[PDB]
Amino acid sequence: ETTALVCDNGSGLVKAGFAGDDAPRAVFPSIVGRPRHQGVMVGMGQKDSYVGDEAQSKRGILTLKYPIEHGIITNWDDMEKIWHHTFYNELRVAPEEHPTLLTEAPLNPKANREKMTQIMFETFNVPAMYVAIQAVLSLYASGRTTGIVLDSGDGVTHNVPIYEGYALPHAIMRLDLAGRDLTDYLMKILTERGYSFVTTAEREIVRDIKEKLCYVALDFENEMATAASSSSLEKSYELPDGQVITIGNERFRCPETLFQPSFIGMESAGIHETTYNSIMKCDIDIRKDLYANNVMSGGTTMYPGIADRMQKEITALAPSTMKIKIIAPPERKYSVWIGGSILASLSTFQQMWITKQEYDEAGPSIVHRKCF
Amino acid sequence: ETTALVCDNGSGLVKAGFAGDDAPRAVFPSIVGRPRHQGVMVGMGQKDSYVGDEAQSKRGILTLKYPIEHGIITNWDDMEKIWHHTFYNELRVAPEEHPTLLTEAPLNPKANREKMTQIMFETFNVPAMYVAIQAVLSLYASGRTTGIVLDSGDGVTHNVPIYEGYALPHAIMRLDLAGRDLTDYLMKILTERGYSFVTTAEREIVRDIKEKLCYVALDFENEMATAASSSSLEKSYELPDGQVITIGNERFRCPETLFQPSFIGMESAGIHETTYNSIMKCDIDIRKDLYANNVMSGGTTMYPGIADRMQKEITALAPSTMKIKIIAPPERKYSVWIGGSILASLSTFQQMWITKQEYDEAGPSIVHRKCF
Amino acid sequence: ETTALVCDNGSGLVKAGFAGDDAPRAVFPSIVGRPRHQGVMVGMGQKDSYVGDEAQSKRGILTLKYPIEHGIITNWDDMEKIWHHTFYNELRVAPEEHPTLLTEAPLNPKANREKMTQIMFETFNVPAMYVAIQAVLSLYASGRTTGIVLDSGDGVTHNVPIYEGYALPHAIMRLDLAGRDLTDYLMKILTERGYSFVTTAEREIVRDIKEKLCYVALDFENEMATAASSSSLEKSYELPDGQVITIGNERFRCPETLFQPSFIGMESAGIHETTYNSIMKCDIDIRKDLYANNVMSGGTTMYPGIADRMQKEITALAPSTMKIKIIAPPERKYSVWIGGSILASLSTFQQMWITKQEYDEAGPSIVHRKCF
Amino acid sequence: HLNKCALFEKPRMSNKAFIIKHFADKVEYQCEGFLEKNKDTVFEEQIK
Amino acid sequence: GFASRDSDSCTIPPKHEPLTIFCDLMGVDYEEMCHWLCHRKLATATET
Repeated sequence: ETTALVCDNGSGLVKAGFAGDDAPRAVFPSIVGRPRHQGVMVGMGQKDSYVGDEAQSKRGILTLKYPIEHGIITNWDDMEKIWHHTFYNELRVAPEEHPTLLTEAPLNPKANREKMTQIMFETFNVPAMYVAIQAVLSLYASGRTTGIVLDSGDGVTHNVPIYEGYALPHAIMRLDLAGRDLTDYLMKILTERGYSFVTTAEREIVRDIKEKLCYVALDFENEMATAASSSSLEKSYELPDGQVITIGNERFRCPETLFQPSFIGMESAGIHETTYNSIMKCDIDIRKDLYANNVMSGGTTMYPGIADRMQKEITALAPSTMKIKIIAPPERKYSVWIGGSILASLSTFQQMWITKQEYDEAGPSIVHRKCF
Repeated sequence: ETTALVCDNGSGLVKAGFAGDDAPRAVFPSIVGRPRHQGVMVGMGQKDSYVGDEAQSKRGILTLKYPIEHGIITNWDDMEKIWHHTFYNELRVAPEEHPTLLTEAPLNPKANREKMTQIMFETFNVPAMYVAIQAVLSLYASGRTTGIVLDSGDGVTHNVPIYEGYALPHAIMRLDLAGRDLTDYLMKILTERGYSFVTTAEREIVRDIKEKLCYVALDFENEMATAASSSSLEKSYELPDGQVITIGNERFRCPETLFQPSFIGMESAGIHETTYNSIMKCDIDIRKDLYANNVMSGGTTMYPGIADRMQKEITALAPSTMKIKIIAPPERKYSVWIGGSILASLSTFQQMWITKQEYDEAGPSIVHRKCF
Repeated sequence: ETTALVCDNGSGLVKAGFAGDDAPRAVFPSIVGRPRHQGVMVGMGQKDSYVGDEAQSKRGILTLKYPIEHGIITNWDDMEKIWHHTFYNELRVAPEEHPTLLTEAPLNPKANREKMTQIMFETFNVPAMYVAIQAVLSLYASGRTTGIVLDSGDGVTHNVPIYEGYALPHAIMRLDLAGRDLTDYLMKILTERGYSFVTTAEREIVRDIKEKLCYVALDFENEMATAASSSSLEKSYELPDGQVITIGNERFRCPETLFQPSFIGMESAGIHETTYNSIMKCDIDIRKDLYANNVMSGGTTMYPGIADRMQKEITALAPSTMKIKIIAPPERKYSVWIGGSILASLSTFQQMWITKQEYDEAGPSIVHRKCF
Repeated sequence: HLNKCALFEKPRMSNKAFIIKHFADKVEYQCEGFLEKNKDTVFEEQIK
Repeated sequence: GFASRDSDSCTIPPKHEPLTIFCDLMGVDYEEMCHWLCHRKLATATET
């Protein structure tokens, strides 16, 4: 039988692989690199642009572009190079042979749906396609039919609550805190300790500090008093050049913006109040089941200590007689890919694909009609 | 002799002036502003927080709060500033000098009147008070004594059926969908055409776009086809930052949802079916006079073309052998205040007031005794 | 009265004088001289090391060190010699007697403030102390309360947005192009006509060639063609040694690296493009007044024709519905010091000082806690 | 001064005047045009 | 009576009679008063 490919346009990483398999085969930064200098060696086999792991490896000589910002593609020809690399080099399979599945942020701009569709049927020549709301796939992935999903990647954060396989469209909060804005804030705050980072190649170095040293406080102000009184909390990291840096009260101040978007000058409240206010838009028959089944989504929910901080801070707002449990599976960084991968492996799902014949008959505009 | 004040606290706007005026002295948005940004200049003569047109003018520094939602006052420390500004700054009148007439939407919480009464007598020291249901004043303004009145503002919309000054309390329908939820829904569609609005300081632009551009569909479902064919359906408008926006299929998809509330996941029907079902709860002797005297009221009814859609869709559900007339005069934003201006000026009305002595004897529950 | 000193550490120049003066008493280079040969005579009354006007005068015998680079103080014993020269030799006033105000580029390393503080309270024994952002002082001087301030010294360049005295910390841009790296570039272009400057002792001549001759093209490639075709633009300058140099298009290439930082191999955008990106990071309702109120500040803004280059090349990035204005006062080389001369004179400011008595209680950690 | 002092008071109906309990009586001053009356700066080159 | 050239600049109209009569009476050059009424001089010890 024909398996689909599943390819998480996401933000910051593209995560991709074959339907029903248990992890993506290809996990790489969604990034396109071009050289900024005048080239001095001659005859090298110099190349127009580098995609994915190459643009990371050569990064000191290149300027790195993301074609995605806020889950919106803003530079189409670079994204086309990412997909082009994905089929032909990275998954190493010809895209006409079997279907391909794509992922999308909810509530987003119209022109993205036409570009996502048209490029797959015409240019990459996929036989059949579908476009899906990311948070729905995170539940289909994770072995639940009822959950509330705080869906939060690089680029974007949003809520859609889902009850017994029904999503609740009226209930949306959308927020732009994400894995990139913790990183840019981490550059702009590490600057307190004298270190400096100004280029696309080294914003991506702070992005690796963020992954290793940072963690989320169960309560901010007592750990803030602790690391203001005792130096015992601080730990150290090796730059690429071999210099060692050391980080103290800072290593929880940048991830704690998830709980205070006032730190980066947003008006709206953090992930805890968007979880609670997203339940508050619901009718009174479901609220208890949504308070119970909290599922995190996107990689920006991965820090150690974040799950118990969510369990505290929703219990501080929710009626204390209700029950809060935080469902934080180890896969959650991949869950949007896993959900589309296993959903696409069901024999019953196979009727749902938009076939090349449907695009050839209707044009791309059926996507606005048939998707969310 | 001392005239009483007429003060339609409403929602979204405060409307105030003296009994016997023909238009209000004061018309401003019912808004309290706080600064969110860091105070950095020193000696600026900063002010902690703002009321009305100041908070509108300086909104880019601020987070904007409305203290009223659904005709309920939900923050009393915010709400007291709006009255304070209304009396002392904007009308330039001491509330201690003369009686006050105040407005409320029907069916709203029992505590709301107790808190208003307590605040007017204790804190503002008004000599006497009365509270009047907004729609009743719309009859006095439209020069009528038999009607069904749809007063449809920001915050709330309601139907009150009246025959020759006798009210029909079993037949009152209230719906909380209103001009503010067209503003928030206009954000939830504008996001399709790529323009962005997520913050309170720019929500007030969305509220101003609605006022200039929008119109009411005679039928949505042919206009839904129309917007695939026509660019004559689009219009353009200049933002404060100088960008030109251009808007198409929105201008019938959001502003029309007062006629189709199914869109946002609620059980209830629109203003047409609540108007007709409010007549179905009315007594059978009177129905020809009610269908003849529908009175439209409040700022959310100000659209060109509202009359013919209301006439159409009540005639489509009512027997066409009955006759439907919609009264939508050019004053219609202010009629709730105009009615309070004549009513409070009648010598026959002067008996009705709750005096401070009656409250100081009975406690705050006395409104439920002496009002409706 | 004990008036405060305003002492603009800047980088490369110190400007110092008493609050309420309209220009500084003292303007001298922040430069430390050590003799590079072995001193040959005996019994001469020799002196170890030289600061400021001495180090300009004797430079053929000397090593020149800047202790201040890119707004970071990098050698505290040298910086302490410059403050020692400033109080005791140049203003000739005892620092234990009067408060002092010091200036800093935004977003700086935290320990820069703390060593500045401890050195002021222990070693100089200053009775009271403060640090204030260089760009914020510029508005007091340019007579406005809403602006974006392009502040660019020898050390560093930055933009600070201010709207009615709330500074907008997420939108503050800082860049390491500045009057020193334009000067070091002026050496690597002077090399084209064969002239050579390789030593610390002659770098200050390139810095003075830069000041008199240079100017900005309104559009680069047509003036680049013009001065490659016609010698009518070329001018001549006498070195100290009596040698004549002559310069053509090269005298407009050194300021152009402010607008095109790829010429020195940087990724980041330089002065018009960062000014626009800083404005876009503020929310929309204030952006028009920022487009009205650009203020030039500091010595790196002195080039002939740069006012017209900003006004022209922002008009290319702003929407055509605008009015775009550059405020370029002739006094501007001193506007950061003039601004501090206003600030330290405001009565409302007098509560703000860190006194030694507060520092003796709290320790050097006080700076961030009470000050700006 | 409004709540911090016993002698300074605000006229109930305005934000453009203030009341000082002077020795002889309370006096209400209107704020309009004090700044223009308060400012003197003579440019020395004009004197010269 | 000054004419605003710009929000940050002004000029006396050409051959303005009140200034002409003032310069004649006080014995001053019309051009000096016309320049100094519309401009001011800043000066540090090294530059102006």
